[PDB]
Amino acid sequence: SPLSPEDIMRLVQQHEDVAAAAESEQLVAQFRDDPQGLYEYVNRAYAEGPRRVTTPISLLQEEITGAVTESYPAAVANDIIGMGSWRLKDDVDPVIEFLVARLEGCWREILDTDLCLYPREKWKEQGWDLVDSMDPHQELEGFSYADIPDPAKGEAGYPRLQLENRVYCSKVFRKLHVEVGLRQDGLQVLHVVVYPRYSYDMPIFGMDIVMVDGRVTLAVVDCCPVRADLKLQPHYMETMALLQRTFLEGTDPALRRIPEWGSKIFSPLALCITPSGPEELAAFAKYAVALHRAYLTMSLNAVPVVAGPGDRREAARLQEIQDGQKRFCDNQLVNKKTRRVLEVAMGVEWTEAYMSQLMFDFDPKYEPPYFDASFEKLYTYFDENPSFGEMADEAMELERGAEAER
Amino acid sequence: TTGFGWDPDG
Amino acid sequence: TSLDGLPETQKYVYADEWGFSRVGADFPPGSHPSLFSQLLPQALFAFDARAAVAAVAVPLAAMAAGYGWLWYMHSIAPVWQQALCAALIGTGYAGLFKVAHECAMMRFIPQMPGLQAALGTLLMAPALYSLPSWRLHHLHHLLHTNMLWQDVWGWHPLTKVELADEMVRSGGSGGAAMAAARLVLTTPIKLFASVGHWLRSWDGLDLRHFHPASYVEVLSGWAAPLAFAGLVLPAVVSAGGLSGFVSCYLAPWLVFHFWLSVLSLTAHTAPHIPWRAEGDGWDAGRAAVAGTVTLRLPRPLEVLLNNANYMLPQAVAPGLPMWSAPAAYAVLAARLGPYLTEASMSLKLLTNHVTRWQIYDEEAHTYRPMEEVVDEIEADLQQLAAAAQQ
Ligand SMILES: CC(C)CCC[C@@H](C)[C@H]1CC[C@H]2[C@@H]3CC=C4C[C@@H](OC(=O)CCC(=O)O)CC[C@]4(C)[C@H]3CC[C@]12C
Repeated sequence: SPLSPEDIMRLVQQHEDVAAAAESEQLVAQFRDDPQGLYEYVNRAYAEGPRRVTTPISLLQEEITGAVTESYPAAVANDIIGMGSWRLKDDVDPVIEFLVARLEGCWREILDTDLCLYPREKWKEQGWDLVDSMDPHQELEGFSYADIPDPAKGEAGYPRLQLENRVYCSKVFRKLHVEVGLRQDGLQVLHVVVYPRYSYDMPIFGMDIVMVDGRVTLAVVDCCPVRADLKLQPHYMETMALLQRTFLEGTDPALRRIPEWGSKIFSPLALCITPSGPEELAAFAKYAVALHRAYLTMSLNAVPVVAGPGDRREAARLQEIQDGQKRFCDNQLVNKKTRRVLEVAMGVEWTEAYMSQLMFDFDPKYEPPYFDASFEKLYTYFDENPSFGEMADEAMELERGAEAER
Repeated sequence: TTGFGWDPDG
Repeated sequence: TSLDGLPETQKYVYADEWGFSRVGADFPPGSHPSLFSQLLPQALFAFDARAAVAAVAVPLAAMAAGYGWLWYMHSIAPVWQQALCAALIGTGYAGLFKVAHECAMMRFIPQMPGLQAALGTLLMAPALYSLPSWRLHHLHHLLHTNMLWQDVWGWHPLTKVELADEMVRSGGSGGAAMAAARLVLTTPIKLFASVGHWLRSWDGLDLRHFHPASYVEVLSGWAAPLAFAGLVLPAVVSAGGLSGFVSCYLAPWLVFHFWLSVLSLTAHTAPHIPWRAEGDGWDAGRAAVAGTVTLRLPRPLEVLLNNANYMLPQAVAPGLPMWSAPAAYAVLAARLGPYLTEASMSLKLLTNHVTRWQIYDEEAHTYRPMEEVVDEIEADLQQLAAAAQQ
């Protein structure tokens, strides 16, 4: 009838695994009901229309002269901005334009209470936010993309390569980095990578597009593990599979090949494709968009992994997080396609520095800070729910008792 | 009045 | 876990030497004292009116009978009749005070939170106790149960290195502090040490110890006690004179404080229970179930004090009502029998608490007599002085 010191440990395991399963189910429960809305949110926002702002000042202005003030949901807003003020637009392919606009709009709409910009002395003071191969020493103050014409064939500097980066920090994420590069021969790339902070146990997000004369030659998207076992959490795998069923249906499964450098980082559900026609490209685009949005909405509810003194389990977990992040970091710079693209034009002495400080830098002792601006949520709130100052109440009771005379 | 963009719905 | 796994024969002879009815088995780390709440049937958390009204009106009737008996012969009674009435009234008030301590943790009548908070405040008032400070201190106890340097709202034991530090800090055992410690932990006044706990409430009467969004509630909590000792305590004296005060108030007060102090002291002190500092081997479920004791009462006293000795059935289930505390224990022995610890009312147990178990040593991880400990740390002073002559 009584129990033994071994089944009570069985009981604690029962309870804790049940709780883990419960939270993992709660994560996916929201996506499960309608997955098509992970891509179709913009069209719905457009359908519902403009909203009429009703603050006391807005109503007063509207009743004095004539003016109606309108607002829009953040999805419609990030579709009017587009590839807004990138300096290298107008030479970027329309597919890369679509993808960059969507990704950065997601970052701006979902993480808008902690999204800082990465510390400027790391990347933006050296001048790595806009890089030209005809002006590596930056003596044209960063207008080389306009002052210098394109070299002709066989001339010194052919083929010309130019890069544009953007880097952000946040609460959960220690680096959200997007980068677009163009070469003169007709090659365009796009490289996105989202890194969580060392104290969190989440997988890294990554996306690459590489297209040649308007034809996508390589498109890879991966929510890549961080553990030594290379298996994600139940919600990550469940979401990737549900999304592949929703968007990649009717598509060649034998196309998601594993490259020689892939299985060392690839989650079993990672995608690597060389699209054939418009259908493959449209399906892949919708799928990558929905996957990125899901990854962010899942991070929205994350809790740090804290190692209390006396608990070694969490210390080992944090060590594992460090190993996985660094493994991915030095395993990505051996994607020597883009690295040789860079080193054939910019040299090697500049490339080592730029790559080791920005591209896939790893510094467990260094994660930047962030700026918590959630109090603004209060101000905006109290602009649609104002309270007036103890004298308007007498007057309003007067008005109510007066009009109700009828 | 034209799009000139690219969307996966043609 | 101090005298853990070894043949049960020596643990039984230890239990007979100490008056204990049992000594616990081995408990492994990594558990939560809320685990074993999954065992109890889903009817042990039930609500019913008759049991609660009995639990509140029976010790009330005891107190009322005692007062009526006294006021019948107000001051012409002899000494031991007075002692009998004082003991009876103090026991009735200990029962009413356990009802109070129930409604303080919100598990008496969760149907009416306001009425039950008012009841707890009203019933705590005559003993000069503030409901919210009591609730804070009791949760702070539950969280640090049997932890060293951390649970000061329980029976924090006095250790060895600190007593040597005070020995050097006073320049011998002849200062006021050492004499006070000796006289308080050696004579039966220890059985009333809960009085000191009552002086450690009113945390300097200082709101700087609390959370600002709670100020207006803490002050009202200090109001019902003060108001009492500002309104009723005069009236009594006015209508009874000094003696008439030492009779109808002070003696039931000392009775209730005796009951409180002995309940706690015997519930969480024993030689087979170590006091570890966390980081140096502490655990929640271990120091909860393994480092505890449950005491036995006669069923008259158990219906009077309102199950005042069952502290574990409501430490595994903080939301377990009061009329179900024995029944739940019936289940627990069915499951964790070997690890439980039990004891009974015996003047031998109290005498060993008074004379034998006085100072806690962390080396042997057990309690020792104070005169032997004091002579031996005087001997260690001789040792360090011998190392200091050169
Ligand atoms: C006189 C009797 C019959 C009626 C009830 C009186 C109580 C309400 C009094 C008597 C003893 C008082 C306590 C005596 C000592 C102190 C310490 C004192 O605070 C300090 O000394 C601050 C801390 C410090 O000095 O280190 C004031 C609060 C308190 C708990 C007092 C609170 C009010 C108490 C409990």
